[PDB]
Amino acid sequence: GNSTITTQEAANIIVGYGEWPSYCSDSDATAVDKPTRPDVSVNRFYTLDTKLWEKSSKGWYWKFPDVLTETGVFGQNAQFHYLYRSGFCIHVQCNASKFHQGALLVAVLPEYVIGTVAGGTGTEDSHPPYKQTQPGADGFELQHPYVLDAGIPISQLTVCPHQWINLRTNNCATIIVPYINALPFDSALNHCNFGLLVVPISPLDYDQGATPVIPITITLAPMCSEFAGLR
Amino acid sequence: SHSTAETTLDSFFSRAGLVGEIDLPLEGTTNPNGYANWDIDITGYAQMRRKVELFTYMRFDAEFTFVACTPTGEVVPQLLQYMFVPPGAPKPDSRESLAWQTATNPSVFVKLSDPPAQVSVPFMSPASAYQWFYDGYPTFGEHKQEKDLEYGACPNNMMGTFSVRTVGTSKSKYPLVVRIYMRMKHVRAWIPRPMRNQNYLFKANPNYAGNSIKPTGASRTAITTL
Amino acid sequence: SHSTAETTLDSFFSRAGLVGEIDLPLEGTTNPNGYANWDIDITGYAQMRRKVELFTYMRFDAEFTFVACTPTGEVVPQLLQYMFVPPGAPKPDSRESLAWQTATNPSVFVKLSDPPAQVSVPFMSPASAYQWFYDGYPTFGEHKQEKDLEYGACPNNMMGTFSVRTVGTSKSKYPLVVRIYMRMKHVRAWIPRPMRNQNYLFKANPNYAGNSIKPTGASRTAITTL
Amino acid sequence: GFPTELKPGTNQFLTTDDGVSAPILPNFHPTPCIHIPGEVRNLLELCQVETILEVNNVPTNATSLMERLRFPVSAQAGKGELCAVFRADPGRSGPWQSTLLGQLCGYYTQWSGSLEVTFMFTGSFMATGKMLIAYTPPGGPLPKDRATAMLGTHVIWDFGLQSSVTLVIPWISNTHTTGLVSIWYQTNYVVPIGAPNTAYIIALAAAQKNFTMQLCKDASDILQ
Amino acid sequence: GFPTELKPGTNQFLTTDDGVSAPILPNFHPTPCIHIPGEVRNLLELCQVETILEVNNVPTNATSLMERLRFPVSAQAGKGELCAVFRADPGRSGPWQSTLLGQLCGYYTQWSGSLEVTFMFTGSFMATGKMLIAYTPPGGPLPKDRATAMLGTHVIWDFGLQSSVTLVIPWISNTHTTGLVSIWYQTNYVVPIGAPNTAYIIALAAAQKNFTMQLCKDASDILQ
Amino acid sequence: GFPTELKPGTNQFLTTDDGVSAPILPNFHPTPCIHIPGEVRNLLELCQV
Repeated sequence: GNSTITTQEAANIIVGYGEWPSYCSDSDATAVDKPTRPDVSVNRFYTLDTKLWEKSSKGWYWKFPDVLTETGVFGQNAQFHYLYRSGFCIHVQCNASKFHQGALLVAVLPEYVIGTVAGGTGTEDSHPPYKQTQPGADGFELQHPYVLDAGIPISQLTVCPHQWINLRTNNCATIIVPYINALPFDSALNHCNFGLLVVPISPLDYDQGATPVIPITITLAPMCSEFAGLR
Repeated sequence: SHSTAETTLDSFFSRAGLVGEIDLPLEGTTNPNGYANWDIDITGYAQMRRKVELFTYMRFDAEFTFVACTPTGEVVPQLLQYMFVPPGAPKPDSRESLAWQTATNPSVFVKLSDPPAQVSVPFMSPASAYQWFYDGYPTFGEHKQEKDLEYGACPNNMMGTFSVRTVGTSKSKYPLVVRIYMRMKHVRAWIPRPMRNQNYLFKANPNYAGNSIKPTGASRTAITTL
Repeated sequence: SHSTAETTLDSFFSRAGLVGEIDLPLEGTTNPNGYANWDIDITGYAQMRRKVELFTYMRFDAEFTFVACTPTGEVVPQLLQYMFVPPGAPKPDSRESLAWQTATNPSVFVKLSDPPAQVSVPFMSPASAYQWFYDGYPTFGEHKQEKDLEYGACPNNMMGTFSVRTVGTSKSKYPLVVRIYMRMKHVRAWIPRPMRNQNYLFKANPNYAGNSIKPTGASRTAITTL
Repeated sequence: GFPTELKPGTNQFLTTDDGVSAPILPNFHPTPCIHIPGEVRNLLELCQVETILEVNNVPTNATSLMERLRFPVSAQAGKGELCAVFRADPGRSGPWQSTLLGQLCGYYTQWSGSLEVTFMFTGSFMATGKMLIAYTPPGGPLPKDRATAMLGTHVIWDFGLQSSVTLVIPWISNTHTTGLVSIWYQTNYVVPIGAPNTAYIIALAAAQKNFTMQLCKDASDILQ
Repeated sequence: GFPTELKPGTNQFLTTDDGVSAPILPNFHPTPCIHIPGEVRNLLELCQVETILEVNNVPTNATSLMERLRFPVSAQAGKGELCAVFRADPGRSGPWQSTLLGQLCGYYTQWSGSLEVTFMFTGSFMATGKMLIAYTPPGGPLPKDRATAMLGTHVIWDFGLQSSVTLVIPWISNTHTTGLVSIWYQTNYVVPIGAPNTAYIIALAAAQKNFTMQLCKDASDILQ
Repeated sequence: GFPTELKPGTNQFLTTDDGVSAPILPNFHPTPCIHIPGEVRNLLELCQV
């Protein structure tokens, strides 16, 4: 932690599936060459940026590991390498006044295959563009929310790892995610192992105050990174 | 106390359902050549896609049973051939193709008078588990405009193909139809997902009619009424 | 770790293949008399010869299965007879020959309505193992003219002959076709050889089209190109 | 050379017989199963996870279908006004249909167990006020008024201390009425200057471990 | 007098069922198995023996198909010139198709393991010169130049001490880009008077004991 | 109530199958075997004379 800004650690932490991120044992790891374990330098706290939550906003989502593929050392240690393995430590920070109100659903969905509109009747055998499916650092904004833009009801999303952020109680979500995939090692650029999901369920509101836009800061840092093929 | 056996995955999945109907007429456009190649999918039995998509990763064996008859349900003295084409192996192009004789493709020879052929198909993926969802691209390169139809398709969940014959050489003397039934065995599932809530539009792609969005469940006139 | 079971010989050879097609029509020149003699070879199933010539010396039992039907795939109430004529034993010359009754050669009586006949044949060579290569001559003498055709032929690899009948006395009432299927069992191989790279020209003779020589594999335009 | 008699039922093929069958590929050893997190072994694990309960039902807003997840509770109310009311049977339509529980039940016929619904108040930190949650068991109608809801099983919920209260529903079987959860205004909805006069409540519901489903059935969703 | 029920699958004959069957000749006792040298019991024993790797491909000259077994390395080169390059997948066409491994793999569908490629220099005793062999794993093209070949796993091969160098390929799977072995001129090809300006290298390949093949398939060679 | 599957080769009758068969005359006890000189047990005994 290069700048641990104490938020006084609490039981907001949520182990993925009761499974703490761990280096793949080489008995588990189908490989005989020495796997690159890249110290602390890449374990630094990457803070994407801040998104402005406003009452018309519907939600945002990121794609791991597509979020960091072009952002610093980790990105460089992924694009260069051929096989990749890691977990993550998601710290979604939402700092707002005590007079504001709203409720966010920070959630993690493995294999977030996005479905987009095929036509108001279904006119197209279409498929979502490189931007939408891999928005990366800036992130992408949901268009249809009740359906998770994938024919999937958000009403049951909480079956996935999730942490609530009620503005009257808490300002911080903390999800740690272990590597979850059929293969032990996959590509970094092509298979977005999972997607970060943060959707305002109970909408923001206010009598006209002095601030109409609540910030959402996302800090995150890899847990048990692991790389294989070189260039 | 009670019993929690009936809420298990095997209790939830292990039933042979109709997954394939193959028409083998003597005249018509549906199947002129006299053979059919049936790519295996756990659809067909339509209500399986929603069930099976409750989870992200799954694992199972498969037991296929072949009930054959005429459209009248008559059993007739015909000697059929069901040939299983494993992944990677070449599928038959025509009735006289050498694929029928390539004995790397198991093939079952049953008479229609005989009871339904039964046979089991093991787990086929190179991966540790099938994926019903592959959030990304299966190739290892490229970035251009229409690479999109490839998006979300994992070929490794290919279990193979069943090919049905008459057999040759001359065409049948009977109108035939074979029913394909699939049952799951030894099921292990993993990452659970919220269940499909909108009408399906395609296969291997969860797109949806954007303008015709139905709510997940039924609705009522007011919050304080029953 | 993984599994090395499918790279075993039994895993590599033990699959029943098509080795013989015998047409028994009521009209034609193909088989007029009404009986057929099928000399056993591990050929027929073409893709076997390259496999089996991976080794010099081999040893196995063989399980033969007989699928019989009409060209229409119709099963008809015919009682055919499959008779096994061991090496050295005299083969049938005509349908009424006493060979069909000489019960020193085993014979199978099946109805076509009955499921395919099955039976196993043990290792038949006088030698301790089969040879696919006999760099020399089997007789003990002579050197003149065309003894040349005899070079490279091992008589000891004779497993016998299968003869199919109707049965007699009168000719069949149905057009018949019998399919013979062969599977190896208890396989032991020995001296390993480089695998065939040229098209076969004959049986029991590894000659090759000398002017039409193919390279072992595909090629590219240059050494430094992809 | 072994006397057998074929019993009635030979040659039959029924869709649910669990027997063995010839294997297409002996000698074929499938790719081994590596460990993957979050393996489920029984559906009851899912019926036990809290999920969003669409108590508010308004389809007209295809534009705004997200409204179905939330209560409106505002200062424009008054004591004892009925905020919301829903049934305590999941297999039936329809507020429970939004739940993972309700739709799992859609794949089953009979069930029995106890359920619990966790309510979360999502208003500002400064808003306070007491609300009465009352459960009314199968048989016997909705309470006449808040006072008559008191006598039955209930919970006095305040925003002062508890932003999130959770209600245990004692028992629900499916021997076929429903039971009845009702949310009431115990007090006014109190708010200071500059604070919203309107807030929203999210209901999360689930079954606990004594829940069992009993007979398998199949649902309604199109393919192609 | 023994209750049996025929279950579906009776009377069927599938080409790969491993069952027993009546023996045509009981009482017949085969010629006994005497000992014969070099019995193999598994094909993996063969995939582990080094075989000649046809890297050089020129079929049109059917007269001179023998040239396909050898590298050309001559004084007409220069620093950093690319000598040769081939792919690191044996099951695929085609330089590996010359190997016993590559064509055994042709009888199979999926496989996984590590490979090793042994290079042997067949030049004069007096010839010297350094050569750079570089492996470039799947994804990412062959390096633009020798400097960019260094950064990846590579081997500086000299003719001074080692006439025979061997490269280990860490891992190659068959999840159906390939990987890439590239041979470079680290230095010029040094030779005194009366020595050939041109020499040849033979590439021999094989798999090590961690190699496994997985699914049986059949190939392409006609008969008659 | 005992799952059996008929394998290929049923109903076939091959002239040298070494099996058993129902006995036409159970209860019939054959005339006993008295000792008789010069019993052969193998034809090789003859190849030796």
